[PDB]
Amino acid sequence: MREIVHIQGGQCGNQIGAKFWEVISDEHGIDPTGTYHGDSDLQLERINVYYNEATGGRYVPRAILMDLEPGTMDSVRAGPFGQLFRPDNFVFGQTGAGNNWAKGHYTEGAELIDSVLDVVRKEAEGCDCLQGFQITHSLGGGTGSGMGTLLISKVREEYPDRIMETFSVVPSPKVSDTVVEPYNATLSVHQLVENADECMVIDNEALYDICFRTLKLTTPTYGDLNHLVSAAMSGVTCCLRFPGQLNSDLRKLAVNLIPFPRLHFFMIGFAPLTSRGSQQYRALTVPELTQQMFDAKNMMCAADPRHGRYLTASALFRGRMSTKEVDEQMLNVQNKNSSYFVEWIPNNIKSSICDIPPKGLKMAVTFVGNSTAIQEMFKRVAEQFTAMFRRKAFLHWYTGEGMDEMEFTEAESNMNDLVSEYQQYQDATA
Amino acid sequence: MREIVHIQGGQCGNQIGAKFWEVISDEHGIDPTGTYHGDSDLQLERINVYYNEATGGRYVPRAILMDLEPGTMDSVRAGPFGQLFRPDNFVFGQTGAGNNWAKGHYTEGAELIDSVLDVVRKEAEGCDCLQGFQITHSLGGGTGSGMGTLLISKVREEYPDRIMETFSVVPSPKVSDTVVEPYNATLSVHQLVENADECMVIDNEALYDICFRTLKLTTPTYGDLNHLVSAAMSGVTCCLRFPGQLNSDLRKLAVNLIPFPRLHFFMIGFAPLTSRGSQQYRALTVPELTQQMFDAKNMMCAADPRHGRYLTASALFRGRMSTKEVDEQMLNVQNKNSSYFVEWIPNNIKSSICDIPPKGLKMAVTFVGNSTAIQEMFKRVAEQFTAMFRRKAFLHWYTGEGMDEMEFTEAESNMNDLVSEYQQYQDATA
Amino acid sequence: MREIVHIQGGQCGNQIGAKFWEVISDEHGIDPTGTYHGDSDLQLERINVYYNEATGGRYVPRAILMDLEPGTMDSVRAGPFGQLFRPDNFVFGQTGAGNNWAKGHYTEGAELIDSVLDVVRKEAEGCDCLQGFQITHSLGGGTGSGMGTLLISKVREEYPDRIMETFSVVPSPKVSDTVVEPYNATLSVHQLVENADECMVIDNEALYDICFRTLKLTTPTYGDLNHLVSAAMSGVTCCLRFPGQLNSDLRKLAVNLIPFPRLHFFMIGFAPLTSRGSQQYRALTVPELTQQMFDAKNMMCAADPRHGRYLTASALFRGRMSTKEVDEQMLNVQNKNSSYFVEWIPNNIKSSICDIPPKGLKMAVTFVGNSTAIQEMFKRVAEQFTAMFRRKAFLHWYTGEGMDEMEFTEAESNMNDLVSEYQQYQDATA
Amino acid sequence: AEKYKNEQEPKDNTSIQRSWLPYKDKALQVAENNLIKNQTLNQTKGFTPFNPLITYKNNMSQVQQHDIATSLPIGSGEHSDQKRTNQPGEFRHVRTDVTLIRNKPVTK
Amino acid sequence: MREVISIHVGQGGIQVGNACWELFCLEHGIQPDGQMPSDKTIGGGDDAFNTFFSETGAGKHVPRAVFLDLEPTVIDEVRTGTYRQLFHPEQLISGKEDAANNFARGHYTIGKEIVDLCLDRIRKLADNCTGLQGFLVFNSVGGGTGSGLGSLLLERLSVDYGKKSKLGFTIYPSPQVSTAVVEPYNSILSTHSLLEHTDVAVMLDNEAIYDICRRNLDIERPTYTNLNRLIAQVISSLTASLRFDGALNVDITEFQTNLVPYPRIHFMLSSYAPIISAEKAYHEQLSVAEITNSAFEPANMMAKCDPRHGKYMACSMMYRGDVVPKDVNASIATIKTKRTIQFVDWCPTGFKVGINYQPPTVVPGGDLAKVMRAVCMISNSTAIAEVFSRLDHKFDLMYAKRAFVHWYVGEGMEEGEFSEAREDLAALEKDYEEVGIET
Amino acid sequence: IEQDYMYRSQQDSFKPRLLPKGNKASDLSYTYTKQKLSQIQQNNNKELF
Ligand SMILES: Nc1nc2c(ncn2[C@@H]2O[C@H](COP(=O)(O)OP(=O)(O)OP(=O)(O)O)[C@@H](O)[C@H]2O)c(=O)[nH]1
Ligand SMILES: Nc1nc2c(ncn2[C@@H]2O[C@H](COP(=O)(O)OP(=O)(O)O)[C@@H](O)[C@H]2O)c(=O)[nH]1
Ligand SMILES: Nc1nc2c(ncn2[C@@H]2O[C@H](COP(=O)(O)OP(=O)(O)O)[C@@H](O)[C@H]2O)c(=O)[nH]1
Ligand SMILES: Nc1nc2c(ncn2[C@@H]2O[C@H](COP(=O)(O)OP(=O)(O)O)[C@@H](O)[C@H]2O)c(=O)[nH]1
Ligand SMILES: [Mg+2]
Repeated sequence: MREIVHIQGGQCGNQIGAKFWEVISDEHGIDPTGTYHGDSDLQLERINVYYNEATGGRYVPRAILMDLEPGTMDSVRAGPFGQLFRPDNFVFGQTGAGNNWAKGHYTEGAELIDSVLDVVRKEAEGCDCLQGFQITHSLGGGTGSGMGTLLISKVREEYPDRIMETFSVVPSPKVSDTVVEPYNATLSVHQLVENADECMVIDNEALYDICFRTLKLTTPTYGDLNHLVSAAMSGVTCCLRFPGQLNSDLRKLAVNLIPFPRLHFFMIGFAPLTSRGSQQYRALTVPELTQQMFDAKNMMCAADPRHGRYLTASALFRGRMSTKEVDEQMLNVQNKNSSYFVEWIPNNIKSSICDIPPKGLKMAVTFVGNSTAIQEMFKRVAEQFTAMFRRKAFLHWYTGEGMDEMEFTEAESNMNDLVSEYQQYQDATA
Repeated sequence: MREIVHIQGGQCGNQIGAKFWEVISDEHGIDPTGTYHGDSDLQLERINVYYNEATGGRYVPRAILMDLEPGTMDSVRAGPFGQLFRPDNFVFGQTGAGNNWAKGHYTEGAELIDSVLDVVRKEAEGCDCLQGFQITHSLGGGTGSGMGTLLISKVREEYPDRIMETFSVVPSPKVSDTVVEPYNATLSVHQLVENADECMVIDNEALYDICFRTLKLTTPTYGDLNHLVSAAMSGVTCCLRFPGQLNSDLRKLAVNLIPFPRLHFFMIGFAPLTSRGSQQYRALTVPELTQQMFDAKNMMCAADPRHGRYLTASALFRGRMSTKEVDEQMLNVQNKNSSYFVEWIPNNIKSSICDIPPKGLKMAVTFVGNSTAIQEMFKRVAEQFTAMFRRKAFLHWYTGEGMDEMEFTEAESNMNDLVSEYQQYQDATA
Repeated sequence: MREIVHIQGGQCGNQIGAKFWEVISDEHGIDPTGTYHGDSDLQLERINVYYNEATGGRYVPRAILMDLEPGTMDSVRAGPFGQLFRPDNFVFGQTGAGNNWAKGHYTEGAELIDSVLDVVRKEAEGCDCLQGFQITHSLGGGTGSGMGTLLISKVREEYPDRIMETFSVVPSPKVSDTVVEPYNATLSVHQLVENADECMVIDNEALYDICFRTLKLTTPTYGDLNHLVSAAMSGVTCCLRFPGQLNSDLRKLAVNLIPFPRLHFFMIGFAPLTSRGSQQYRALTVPELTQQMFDAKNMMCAADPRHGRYLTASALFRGRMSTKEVDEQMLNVQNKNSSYFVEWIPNNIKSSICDIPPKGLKMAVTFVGNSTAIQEMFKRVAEQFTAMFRRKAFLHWYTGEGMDEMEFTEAESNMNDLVSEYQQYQDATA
Repeated sequence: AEKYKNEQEPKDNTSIQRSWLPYKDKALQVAENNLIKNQTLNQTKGFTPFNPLITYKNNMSQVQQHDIATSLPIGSGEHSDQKRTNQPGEFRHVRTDVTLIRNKPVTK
Repeated sequence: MREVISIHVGQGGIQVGNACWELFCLEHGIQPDGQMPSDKTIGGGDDAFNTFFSETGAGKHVPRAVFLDLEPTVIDEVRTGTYRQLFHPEQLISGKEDAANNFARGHYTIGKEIVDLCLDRIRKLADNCTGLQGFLVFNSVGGGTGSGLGSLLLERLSVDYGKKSKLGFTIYPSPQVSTAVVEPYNSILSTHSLLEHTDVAVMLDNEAIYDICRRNLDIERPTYTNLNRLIAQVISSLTASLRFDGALNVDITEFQTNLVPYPRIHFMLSSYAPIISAEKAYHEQLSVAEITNSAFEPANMMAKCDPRHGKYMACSMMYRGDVVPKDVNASIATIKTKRTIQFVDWCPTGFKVGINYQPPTVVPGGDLAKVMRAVCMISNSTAIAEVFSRLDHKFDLMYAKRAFVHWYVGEGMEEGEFSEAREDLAALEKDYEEVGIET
Repeated sequence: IEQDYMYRSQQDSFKPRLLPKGNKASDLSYTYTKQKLSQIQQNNNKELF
């Protein structure tokens, strides 16, 4: 029943998924061996959306694991909840991309993607009624940013009417660990805007800021960051899996969040977040949830939303509450900050309610916002890209695989056009 | 309902606030763990005035703690009842004020005030209906006298209609604890006179006199002074929290006590204060209470009320008595002390009654007075200021932080003008 | 219609004009070639005030460049916007003045001034209806300080009715580039006091303080200071060139700003001045604009305006707004700073408004205030002059070109008379 | 803001010197309870830290070990649950079955 | 299943190889004889040592490296030392006459009869491995046989294998501290050969390490053993990512793709931190901030060059231990704020950071202490042209009078080689000059 | 001057055309949907062999 399959590649994508399905299995009460041990029947009624059926009553992922080197899968296999994954779904190369977009999208990708395409086609035809695809990857790496986007293009050509989600984590200029990231980042975003239906941008610097400021815990790791991202992911698809007052699917989100087909980049946030030394001192109420919703620092993106104007915003509430307080809070926040909302789209806020809170919580909030403040991140990335490109630095690697500067120029031109079209729709009045 | 928030900065303000919060938690029946262990239902009817409610039913005060060195607040969390305060309500610097008004009011004070302004705005908007603000601090110190008054200016800029109580522990020359006291004291009283709706002055020497004379205890210490100040400050707002016959709020006190906008400096007194020897040997009657209340030596100010004429007075009786005897005692004290009351206004003393006495006592009286005897503190502070400033001693520390001596000139002129316009009513006749 | 002709001399005036014409051409949409490229029709109806028509449609400034060193001329011609000037307007000597006021006012200035007189009469006859003359110069130089003042004297002789204004960059002692500054400054101010209808003084010390404090830019330059002065000097003639609620030309300002004929020296300021890294937030509403106006440390002069009492003030607002907030705020400033305003001239503020804001601003203002504060600068200049003159140091060159101590003694006597008569109005009471 | 000094002589026992109030000051006996409870709690673990004052700093915190359902159960930190030995060869790869292939199939 | 091949040519090359293989033998717990001593070792997927060793079908393990030298003394010393049972007997190729510090001897006359056997050994060892990552070569430039055999083998491999990655940890002569008197000549010749045949070249000057050892370890008389041990530590820190799991791992192909902007420029210099004695290890803090600040100090350069005279273009830093990415990022931000170190305009980001969990191991009887946090740094900077300029000065001063050139013309190579190599070096200095210019 | 002004004026007289039809997946899916909806009937018309 309108199920969705999972695709992921690259080291970052694999790390994200390894904990994201841990979160999902915890929510649905599935043990690491794949046997149901839940408490309520609702945790089992809609199990088919994520988990298939196997002999003995156990459940197996409809997830696909891809990469050019075996280290990441070797690591993910031995981790907790690693026994769920079917060994067939693993597809791995013996060479590695080496942080090279050209290698990951032209040379090794062309012959390796056939097997993963066959696997995903079989998985898609297996389900009775496919709903859409979700991709989770990083655009600073080589293997992800190349083969994942080539697969996105192929799947777009094969399945036109379906919806695609892209949890894109993009390197930021502050916490930078690779030198050739601007090139493959620009190439990936140019190829990605052409096919992706929805994009959610995630910044590691923003996540570090969240952990340092809100959680106030001294020494987090990549695990905690992956946990935050996984909670954000599980939030958006909750209403599809559990009953609620107002039903909402990803197609409804796209319709209410896409004013124009070229404007499909969002910034996401989660509430509530609080340190362990301050948990006893906070009362969970709709006012607190909605004020932490719209706080600028809480966002998972480097873009400051108060530098621009929101085009659309969406909210998914989890838990039991009445519609009145949610509606009046939305009205209140739209009234008090009219300057931060565009004027020719009245009532630019969408709400949904699901009555099943996350395990160990009573109320929760997921926010997805489409605003014009995202353009600054693209502006900085393009600045770095052109600064490196005027001197033709590190270009011989990319030219060594049939690539030339034609696609460089057209990609940067398309990206500048995208920035200009965000600026235009922000600076326009009736 | 019609609740008030609390703010304290500086070491003295922090200690006074801590003791006041212990006293209020005692009166309303809250344990150090924040869980209600009260007896009568009256302790919960108006609990929301001073406390918010959180998960688990625990109540937290709506207080803000501010300072420039974490030592005092690190001690206050360690002390008893230090767990009540929410950790987010603590804001601290890292350098300290160094008894320098310039540091605390211009460079680093303005650098740090943004976060505390954010927190106080959040808390003020969270509650249903504000009734006013109450500040407790010192003028002889650096961080209090600077950053507190800067915050006063900022918050008055944003909430013009709300009432503002200030509990200022002004300096006295007999009990000297710093050499640069007159400078920052004059600056802060300058910046405070135009913004504070009511100032109430408290003298450490006066409290020492109270303890040595009336209480007759051998070795008193700042805990006792803090606790007396807390008792008076709690008695100020008894009627707003408990039922009575004639309820009187802060605005009622202001209207009854303020004939002119610039005449808002008050002196306070608390009764009954009994020594260790006669707690069982003195009757509790309205005549005895009023006789101890009107005693000049019982005041919390070094100034002698016997050297001036009261403009207005107000008393807040607690417990059960007869309004007619309250009125008769007031009328007798007015007739037999007619020389001490300004003639051109009739019946310049107000009485209010609340039905709940302080915990562990039968009847109590809180007295607030606006008289002309307050001029002595300003006179002595000003003469010290001029005698120290004509030589420009200790001036370079101030002037080396973007600060100029001309504002000192204006402060001295304004204090002379305030003294003159406050004393001309002493001799003014109808 | 009612145009004003620009005449600049000396290096200071040349650099001032180099940026004035830049700012004016930018405001009116004129390229370096005198080619119009504006968008609105409102940029051209009053373009004849500063420009003359040439064949082919080009607009050229009515500016006269005069100097003694050709170096300034061929430096300013080679720069941008230098082709606007007609070469026939360039007049320069070949021997220089050597910062010798006597040599520039008696020996070479009289010999050379004939040609510039011819050209200025040609321009004055060419203009349809002359409104006045405006001059820019400095008293810290020799050639300017002499030939300017002589030119003002003579042109006032020929045109005793037409108004005229001059801007003077007066020398400061803390940062002083000449030991001859007292001598030529005193001589030139003596010449100017009886001739200039309006004089407006500028202090490079105050400019440095402003660019260090409110701009927070680490490295200022003479170009930056010239830009600031050009912005202020463009603001004054706003409503003369553009419509508004209350147009107020130079004659209106002269009528409303000078109480007595000998008191025509002005200190000015501009607002708002935001930092270079200004975050995008809010807007410059009337309250903060008028507060930044009357910040005495915003003034472009080293004189402390609170040292004395304002004789009168004037405000030119630029942008679209109502006059209710205007006049209520001006009265609020009056009432709050009644000590700084002399009582026998109540309601002593000019309010004027123009509808077209400066480029890149929504709201702006220029302030021009006549206050009793300038007497200190005259006092210190006179003290330095008499200290240097008592032993007749550097006097022998000034005596070697035709004049003697009589001119110096009469100049200093006139200066002392000016200061004294300027001060009696300070302590005069109603 | 004080010494809590309790001793038989009254001039320096505080609780004897704070008794002039109309009521019992909840503070003195609260500290008594904190001291006696801290002693018992230290008895459970075993610290004997040369004086009771050392562990009283952190025997009073009410922070629970786990979250109380007002924040994500991210725990106290993955790094907190880490233990480190430093023998050579402890962090070598394992090559699980999914990546454990031999035969390299000949045809497609 | 990933392996690298080690080449040790020259007397200094063999001495470096001895120490690095001692370290490798220790860190996997291999006994000097060659067999696993624990007896608790398991099979399955514990073959981490495959990157360096190979299972021998019966018991022991043989290293994947070859030793080449024309002078038999050092090879005989290895064959009679404590590691007799470790190496394959026909894996340490020995010549019969030394080159006697002449490049022509090892490049035109004698090396031709040894290069064939060396290539046969390389091929027969290579078909054994299946996941060849690349080749590491060690050679002292200022030696005849070293330079000649290195050049000849590099040319042969460049056409026999093609695109396989090559990293050369070369020992150039010091600007003032030197043993021979004719090393500028064969250094010129070796540089000419090496410029267009190696993918990465790493400076390993001697007096820099001498000064570092004197300053830090408080040793007044270090010998070549300390040098070789530090080199082994550097190599192990470089390679540990291929055989130890970590948060952010890197590969051999991950360095040239992020360190050389242009094919012509591939020379760079290294640093290692911290260098601390046992007694010193106590009274210090050893945090990531101070170790990463020490790594960029000019005195900590592995080569005698001052980066303050030039610009930076790329640098790769590998941390090993219990470091955290947030702390290394904060240190990077502090470095970027620091003004003494400046980067070229067209490289806004120039940091490639890797993190590994395995702390460094300590060799018993060594000098250096051990701490659980170490950093190894490989930077390419414009300032490296200083050493080439100095060596050019040395070459000119003696080529003006045609000294010693008869013992270069008498072995068949024409005198015209010197002019060609000089022109190539001049062009290289030119390129290193214009690469640093602002646009 | 005259010719430059002519060129500038004739170029400035041209600008107001936006007509937003960014079309990659929107138009690809539009073509797919219209093809399906149209060719279903043309499939249910064929004369059998
Ligand atoms: N850093 C370092 N350098 C060494 C070592 N051994 C030799 N060298 C260098 O090698 C140079 C001389 O060449 P050698 O290595 O001794 O001999 P070769 O390179 O094989 O050439 P031949 O002399 O013909 O045998 C000396 O100048 C040293 O700088 C060593 O153990 N460590
Ligand atoms: N938030 C987050 N970021 C990660 C994680 N793993 C890797 N990254 C980021 O991904 C970047 C490296 O990407 P890379 O592994 O080369 O991508 P790949 O080549 O496609 O595998 C680093 O800058 C990390 O910041 C993770 O688990 N969580
Ligand atoms: N009554 C009373 N006065 C206090 C207390 N603590 C400090 N003071 C007074 O405050 C003065 C010092 O002020 P200070 O703490 O330096 O001000 P700050 O620097 O702004 O915090 C001293 O003269 C004391 O008399 C207290 O607990 N009770
Ligand atoms: N604000 C400003 N001041 C200037 C400029 N040029 C010169 N000055 C000031 O003028 C003084 C010297 O004047 P001077 O050049 O001798 O005048 P001249 O003899 O008429 O050329 C110096 O103290 C400078 O501060 C300028 O472009 N802007
Ligand atoms: Mg040798």
